[PDB]
Amino acid sequence: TIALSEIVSVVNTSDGRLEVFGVGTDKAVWHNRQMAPHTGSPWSGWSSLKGQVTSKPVVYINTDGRLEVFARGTDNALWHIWQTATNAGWSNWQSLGGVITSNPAIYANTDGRLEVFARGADNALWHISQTTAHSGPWSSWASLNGVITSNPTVHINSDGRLEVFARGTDNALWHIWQTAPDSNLWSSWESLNGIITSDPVVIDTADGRLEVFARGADNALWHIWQTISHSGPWSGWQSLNGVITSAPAVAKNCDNRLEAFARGTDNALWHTWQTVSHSGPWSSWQSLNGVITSAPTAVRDADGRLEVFARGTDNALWLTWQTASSWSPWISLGGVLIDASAIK
Amino acid sequence: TIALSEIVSVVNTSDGRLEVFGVGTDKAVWHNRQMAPHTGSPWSGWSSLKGQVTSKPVVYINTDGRLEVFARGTDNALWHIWQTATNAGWSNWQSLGGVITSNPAIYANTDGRLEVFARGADNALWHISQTTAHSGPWSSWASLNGVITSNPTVHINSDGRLEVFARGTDNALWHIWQTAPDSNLWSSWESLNGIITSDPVVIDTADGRLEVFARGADNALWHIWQTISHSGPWSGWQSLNGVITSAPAVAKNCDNRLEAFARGTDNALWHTWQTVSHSGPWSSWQSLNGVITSAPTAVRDADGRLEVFARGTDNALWLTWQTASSWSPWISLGGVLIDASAIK
Ligand SMILES: OC[C@H]1O[C@@H](O)[C@H](O)[C@@H](O)[C@@H]1O
Ligand SMILES: OC[C@H]1O[C@@H](O)[C@H](O)[C@@H](O)[C@@H]1O
Ligand SMILES: OC[C@H]1O[C@@H](O)[C@H](O)[C@@H](O)[C@@H]1O
Ligand SMILES: OC[C@H]1O[C@@H](O)[C@H](O)[C@@H](O)[C@@H]1O
Ligand SMILES: OC[C@H]1O[C@@H](O)[C@H](O)[C@@H](O)[C@@H]1O
Ligand SMILES: OC[C@H]1O[C@@H](O)[C@H](O)[C@@H](O)[C@@H]1O
Ligand SMILES: OC[C@H]1O[C@@H](O)[C@H](O)[C@@H](O)[C@@H]1O
Ligand SMILES: OC[C@H]1O[C@@H](O)[C@H](O)[C@@H](O)[C@@H]1O
Ligand SMILES: [Cl-]
Ligand SMILES: [Cl-]
Ligand SMILES: [Cl-]
Ligand SMILES: [Cl-]
Ligand SMILES: [Cl-]
Ligand SMILES: [Cl-]
Ligand SMILES: [Cl-]
Ligand SMILES: [Cl-]
Ligand SMILES: [Cl-]
Ligand SMILES: [Cl-]
Ligand SMILES: [Cl-]
Ligand SMILES: [Cl-]
Ligand SMILES: [Cl-]
Ligand SMILES: [Cl-]
Ligand code: NA
Ligand code: NA
Ligand code: NA
Ligand code: NA
Ligand code: NA
Ligand code: NA
Ligand code: NA
Ligand code: NA
Repeated sequence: TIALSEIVSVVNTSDGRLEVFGVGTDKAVWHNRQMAPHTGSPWSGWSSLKGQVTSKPVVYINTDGRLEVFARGTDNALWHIWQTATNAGWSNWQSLGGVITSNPAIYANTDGRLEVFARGADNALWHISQTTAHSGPWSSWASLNGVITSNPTVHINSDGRLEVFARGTDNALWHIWQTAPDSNLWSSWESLNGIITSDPVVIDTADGRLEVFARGADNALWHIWQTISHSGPWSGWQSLNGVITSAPAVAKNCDNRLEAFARGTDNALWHTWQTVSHSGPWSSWQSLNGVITSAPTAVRDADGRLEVFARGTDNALWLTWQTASSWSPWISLGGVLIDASAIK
Repeated sequence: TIALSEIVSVVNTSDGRLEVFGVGTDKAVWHNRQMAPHTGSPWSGWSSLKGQVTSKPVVYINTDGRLEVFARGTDNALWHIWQTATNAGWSNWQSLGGVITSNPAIYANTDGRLEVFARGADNALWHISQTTAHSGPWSSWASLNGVITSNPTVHINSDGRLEVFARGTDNALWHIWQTAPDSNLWSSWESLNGIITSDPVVIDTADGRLEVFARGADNALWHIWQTISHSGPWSGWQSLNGVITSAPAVAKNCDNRLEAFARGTDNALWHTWQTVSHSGPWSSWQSLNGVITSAPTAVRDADGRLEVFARGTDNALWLTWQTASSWSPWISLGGVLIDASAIK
């Protein structure tokens, strides 16, 4: 098992609007979007992109600005749907085949080719890519091996190499990296040790270091980072303390200060942040209240403010954001969302 | 003629450091870089990358994080030098041939291929590109036609199409765009009218609109913008007032508020900014003092603060940056910089 998952995927569109993707009780993908590129914008309300998903749906922006959503189908194949034009209409759901046993994890190579990673029926990591920038056709599936017990997460290093993180059978954090940008040449799997009890989340620091966050065996928030830009060694695991009852979410403030969010034991949203400057000391854990039934999902909007989404007791999606002084009261975006995570 | 030019090219490196490129009295390219990814970092001091340039040297970051500098040679060919590895050492200067009669203008296509634009001996716009992402070999040269009387500037639209801006023989602002990302298919040249007396500068708004700034016939700062994301019509020319004695520079605050900088009649640095939120009303023009002998160069650092560089009366490069309350006193980074602009 893993800590309670994020229930939505969110992106900041090519025109600076937040757009959020979730799953309804009938297993269709629904989306909600800001009308205007500003904190506290009115929302569309939930509309259906249809489909029948058995994973968290994961949105990623092509290098031409077209959103593309990836999800496991009821046949355990990887399916996707894409905007036919930037912030315009959507394709039908189409199958990329395979058999996957995790949520998909997506990143753009330096050459604009999306690459998708997912656990397979053999519990190894598999991958498939666009063959040219933001375009089909897609490559054949292949495996990067390993034995995976969490959803994987991919990021890009500051030198353009993709790097993937996942829990192993020993509950350690393991990773594998491209040896060159845009490559099908990968390293061996290596262990970053620790004991993690959530999916890992990964982000790039202002200074081009990958930093991974995960819940520990003691239900504290732990993190580990590249000690120098796009390079080993890693820092070794450090505790940010707290007692968390969901996966953590991480985002960057517009001054690049990292900020971590998670559900506490009182089922409120809690957060801790780098103080003063990026890579500065972490704050005490503080409450943003609410009563939430999912991990929080954190994103920086077009005004450079963090906005956090979480499911409420009513299964609606609720929203709170940074203000000059503190954070807004929670407001409901309605809907009825389920946790469709392929790994729980 | 055009308003007094920016004398340096600056970028925020893949590891969050400012790195600035200028020209010395013996026509070599020199660079200065922050040691640390923070406002008020110590600087390297100026070191020579050698070469013999007859244009402003223009740095651009490859999609793999490697800096690449472009400049006209004494043979009027396009030359370049690149990092052999991200924030590591440099190649020798190598020729991409051609005959150019402007500073080069560079952008990355959505597919990671750098594309360089420059005026030719026929006064038309010419272009050359990497044939694969962040890699040689380079394409053949070809022309996009037009008749150009300023340095050109290129940007990317929020749908991935490159768009180039330049003054024409009628002193109007003209532009041309790719009809598809990564394409060799371009529009015809179209006039955005006006009368401009500086090089144009172009930036993308938080909400994915191109916005162009230029000095007008009345020596005020004027701007014009796409009315909707990656689309016409344009707004028509609007004055931001002021009386400026250099080209303007533009940068985005970390909340995406646009801020414009230019030399005033008192030879001090002046600025005007969007107030409250991105796309909000523009402020009064305010002084940041100094006595400057170049256009200012503005960049957002890894702490999300604007830093502005300008040549002083001593021909040293000086620097002032945003603080919580206002702006820092000017400090000198030394050196002896010339305006090597291929168009003056
Ligand atoms: O280029 C438009 C779209 O074409 C489809 O064939 C691909 O499967 C998508 O991944 C791509 O975004
Ligand atoms: O070679 C670069 C790679 O080196 C390894 O030692 C690190 O653990 C990776 O995170 C890094 O991407
Ligand atoms: O530079 C080292 C710093 O890196 C940051 O990314 C971490 O969150 C800090 O905890 C750490 O002290
Ligand atoms: O602005 C600095 C920090 O101050 C705290 O009071 C806010 O709640 C954080 O979300 C923010 O990152
Ligand atoms: O790929 C490394 C470098 O190779 C050279 O051949 C190209 O001319 C450069 O533009 C490129 O950055
Ligand atoms: O077709 C898209 C293009 O349309 C033109 O009308 C606009 O002037 C361009 O700025 C835009 O890139
Ligand atoms: O949305 C319209 C606004 O766009 C901004 O990018 C301009 O700088 C403003 O002057 C304009 O009012
Ligand atoms: O922070 C809002 C604005 O306030 C002014 O006082 C600063 O000098 C500007 O540079 C800044 O964009
Ligand atoms: Cl549904
Ligand atoms: Cl379709
Ligand atoms: Cl469909
Ligand atoms: Cl392996
Ligand atoms: Cl728990
Ligand atoms: Cl943004
Ligand atoms: Cl559920
Ligand atoms: Cl020199
Ligand atoms: Cl070389
Ligand atoms: Cl050389
Ligand atoms: Cl034409
Ligand atoms: Cl003047
Ligand atoms: Cl930055
Ligand atoms: Cl000079
Ligand atoms: Na955006
Ligand atoms: Na890559
Ligand atoms: Na990721
Ligand atoms: Na996740
Ligand atoms: Na950077
Ligand atoms: Na392009
Ligand atoms: Na440009
Ligand atoms: Na310029």
